[PDB]
Amino acid sequence: SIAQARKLVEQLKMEANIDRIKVSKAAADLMAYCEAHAKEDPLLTPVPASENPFR
Amino acid sequence: QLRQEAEQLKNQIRDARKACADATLSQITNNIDPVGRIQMRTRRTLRGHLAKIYAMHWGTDSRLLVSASQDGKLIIWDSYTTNKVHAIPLRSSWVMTCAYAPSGNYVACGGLDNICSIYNLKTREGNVRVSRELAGHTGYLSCCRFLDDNQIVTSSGDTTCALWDIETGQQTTTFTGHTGDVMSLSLAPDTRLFVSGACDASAKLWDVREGMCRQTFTGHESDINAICFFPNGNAFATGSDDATCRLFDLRADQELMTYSHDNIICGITSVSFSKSGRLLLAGYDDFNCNVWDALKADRAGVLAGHDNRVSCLGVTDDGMAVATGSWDSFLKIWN
Amino acid sequence: TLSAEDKAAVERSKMIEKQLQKDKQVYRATHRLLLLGADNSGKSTIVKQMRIRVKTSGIFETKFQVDKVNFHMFDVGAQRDERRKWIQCFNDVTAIIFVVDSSDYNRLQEALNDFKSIWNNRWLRTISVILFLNKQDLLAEKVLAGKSKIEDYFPEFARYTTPEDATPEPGEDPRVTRAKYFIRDEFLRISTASGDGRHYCYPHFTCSVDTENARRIFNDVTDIIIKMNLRDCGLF
Amino acid sequence: EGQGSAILISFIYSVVCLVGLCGNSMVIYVILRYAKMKTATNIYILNLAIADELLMLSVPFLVTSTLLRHWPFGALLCRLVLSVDAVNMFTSIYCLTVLSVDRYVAVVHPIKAARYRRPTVAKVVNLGVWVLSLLVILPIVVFSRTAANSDGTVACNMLMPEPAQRWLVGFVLYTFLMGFLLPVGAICLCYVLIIAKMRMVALKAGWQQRKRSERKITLMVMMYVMVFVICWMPFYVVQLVNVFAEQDDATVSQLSVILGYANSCANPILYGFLSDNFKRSFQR
Amino acid sequence: QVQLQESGGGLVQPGGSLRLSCAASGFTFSNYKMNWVRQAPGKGLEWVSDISQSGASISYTGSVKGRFTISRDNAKNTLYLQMNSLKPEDTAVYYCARCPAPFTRDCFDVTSTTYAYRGQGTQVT
Ligand SMILES: C[C@H](CCN)CC(C)(C)CNC(=O)[C@H](Cc1cccc2ccccc12)NC(=O)N(CCc1ccccc1)CCc1ccccn1
Repeated sequence: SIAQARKLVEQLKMEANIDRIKVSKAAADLMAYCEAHAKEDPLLTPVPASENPFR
Repeated sequence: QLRQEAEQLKNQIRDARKACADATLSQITNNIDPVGRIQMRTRRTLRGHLAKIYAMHWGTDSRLLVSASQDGKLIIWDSYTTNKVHAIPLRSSWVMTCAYAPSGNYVACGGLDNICSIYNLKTREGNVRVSRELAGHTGYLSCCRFLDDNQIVTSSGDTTCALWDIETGQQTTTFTGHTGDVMSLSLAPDTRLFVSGACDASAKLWDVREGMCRQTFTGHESDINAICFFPNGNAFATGSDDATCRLFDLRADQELMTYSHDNIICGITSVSFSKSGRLLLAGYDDFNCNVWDALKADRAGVLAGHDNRVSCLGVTDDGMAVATGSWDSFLKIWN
Repeated sequence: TLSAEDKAAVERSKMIEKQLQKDKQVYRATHRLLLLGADNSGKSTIVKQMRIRVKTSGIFETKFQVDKVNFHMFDVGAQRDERRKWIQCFNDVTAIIFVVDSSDYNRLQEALNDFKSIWNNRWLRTISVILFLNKQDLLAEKVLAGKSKIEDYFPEFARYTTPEDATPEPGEDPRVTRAKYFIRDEFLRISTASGDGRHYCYPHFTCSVDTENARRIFNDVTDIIIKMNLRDCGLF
Repeated sequence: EGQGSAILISFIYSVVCLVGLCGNSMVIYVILRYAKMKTATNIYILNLAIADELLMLSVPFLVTSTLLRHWPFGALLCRLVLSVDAVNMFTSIYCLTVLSVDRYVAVVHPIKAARYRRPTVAKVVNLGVWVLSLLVILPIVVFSRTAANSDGTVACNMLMPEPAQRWLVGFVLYTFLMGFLLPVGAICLCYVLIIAKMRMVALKAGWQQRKRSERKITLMVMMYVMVFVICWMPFYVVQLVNVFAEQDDATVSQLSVILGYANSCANPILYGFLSDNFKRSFQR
Repeated sequence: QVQLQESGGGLVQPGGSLRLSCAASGFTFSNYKMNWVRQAPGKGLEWVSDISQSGASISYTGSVKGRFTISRDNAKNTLYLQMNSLKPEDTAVYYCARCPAPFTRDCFDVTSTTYAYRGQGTQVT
């Protein structure tokens, strides 16, 4: 009980001292990554049967 | 005198995460063009399974895939010719997961038995035989995937995960941070990190080399059933029984998007992103699969091809098609 | 026309399909059951009385043959306390044989709660449950002793009456019969409240030494097969 | 009193035809549109509904023929209408027996069953039933013609070249044997064996007495043998009396025909509405 | 994050009444089934009471049936338990458990030793 509690406290202390960024920058990076590979997505951009192997 | 420090540190972490909450994902992506109606059609129908299908896994060549059926048989399915390539008899009928090696030479499987067995497919004998058996766990294996030809991760129901070595077959790395039964895990593209979701309404990020948990994400209201990594390697979506999907970013350490609906009162069983990650296909217990927008959080498409509980959903490496398997013992390819 | 490797692929697929045909035949020719029970129930004696490698095994399989029909009973091995996730793997089983100790009045409430949880499960609502009330002689001795009362744990025992449809065994105290019928009723009130005709319970009384449980299990499996055949055909 | 009786008979024919068309259309809609075709029983019920709809589509031809006592359509058209009527009736009375035998195999030989209820086997059985119905109606196709009366009216009949005093009785007996004797007997035997096996299994596992969820299927089996016998047996009895001894009784013949189609209209009702397997789709 | 805070315990002579209050945070209180269990020194977990989402389906165990009264408060997401006529054998730690899946009638893992959706419990003597 005491050992597990001390281990959990040490784990929380180790995980607290980490580097974090803002949510806006992460959202912008995710949007840029989604827009950069939007053309390379067969589900988002359908292709005719000439290139579709599941024809 | 010990719980007070833990609770005050948790409150400090929550305040620090709230302070960094500048805006939301829906607010930034509110003035973009939507994806519209994403309607998919069934191209191939795979028949031959006897019992209910529980899991599946595609290959790196986007041609052959592996599936797990509780009748005690693993079938290698072809996505093009729909022909059965290999039939592997299992010693244990209660299977719950299956994996495919990146090189296409080994296949993993596990279940109620505490062994994630690996079977070879390119041996000199031609047929399939028992290649390796990883024993030592005290709980049922929920999912064990491959990372390379030397190491293999295993997630067991005993609240612990284990990275084993294929050459030695012993416990190379252990992870004893989770408190609930580890339900699912997703590897990072760089083969260095992995996010695991257990029966504790929380996910944890672990390293294959450090062997310690650096990030822990909370927010769910029930047990997380499935988890998938984002193609960019910075975020991941988690689905639970509370009919809500939550997107957590590693670099941001905060929830980004929440997918939910009023008419959805069923839990999520499987989640997987496309090649770009714009669309997220989530399987529900209402016999249908929903396609949500990663930026608009809107229902893009409904798949009502299966008549039973959707169990597994897998997107190819190139995002050409999606393989869905339910308890009806049918694998359906949608495009 | 087809290529050279396509013919070999088609031949391999046809061979695998012909093998899966026999696999499905063997699978349908054998019935599967789910054995459940607490540690105090004593299911080891029930497993050892059935006649035809790692220490960390979480599932055991016992194969036997009754009336030329093969039955494979599955027993839970080394598993943790949480049993809400992997139980969904037993959605396609024929029956759930649940064993309850009757000589332990303190855990009767826990047994009833477990039976209610299994019976009211979303995925177990179409699977029949066979109740085995083990340790009948111990319950009879505990009732004849008189050192412990039953109404202290269940007030309904003070108001329950022996039904007219009871079948008392030759040479048995009426108090033990009343107690066992009250226990059976308490167990069946949960199965009759959420039955709705889709599933039913099979109450049975199992003693310490008994060589007739196999025939009872066979009859219950036959009844479940008849019920599912009547339900799938819409004669039901 | 002939005109009023004819008007009443035609109104009853129209009402029965409308009810049967409505019922068969609803059953076919529930079966096909809701995508509920996976077992042999569903395919058999669909074929039964198809046969009943084809019978109720030919009923208006009969009512228009009897509204004016003649047949203003020709001989080939009468032959075609009678052949279609006959093949639909025989296909229905054969698919009922086939469904009864399938249910018998399913409850009493549950092993060999899992092997014969494949969809391809069901389609082959349906095709064989249609072929057998066609073979049975083959004489009705070649012997049915049109006859001109003394008043110039042309009506549908069954004119045989050889003296009818020997062939007519034989045809009546063959139709009786193929319609009531074999099918009703087989259905009754299969259902009695089902009930007996069910009761034996229920008493075999120490089930509580008088706990009866089987009363519904018992009453359904009784209805299956009652609403079929009481409707079809008089249809053959009237015809046997009018061929053997009686000279002409149009009233009882029309009543028997009306009772037969009412049976053909109520069979899909009893087989799909109270079968508990399509009621759930109706609830949707 | 799931959080269950129980309070209202303490030491009381046999025969008195107590009012246990459980506050839930991090999830919908009205969309889950609630259970109250007890743990005594020297014995395992024992189920005491169960209440559904709408509060209609309420069940108690035969050992304390008729004395304990459980109730819900959706306006503040609170679970109240009034305990009258306490016996000297009621000295135990009470815990509050929540059902894992919403809109379900299952009651699994409510008596398990390791359960995340459970508070710290309150001592009653
Ligand atoms: C008095 C007559 C003159 C002879 N010298 C003697 C005959 C031989 C009886 C004349 N034989 C008929 O008159 C026809 C023929 C026939 C007989 C036996 C079985 C039949 C089954 C299906 C088709 C026709 C059959 N007998 C009829 O009973 N029916 C009504 C059939 C029916 C079908 C389903 C349910 C109830 C009744 C056909 C009349 C008809 C005409 C136009 C459209 C539809 N139906």
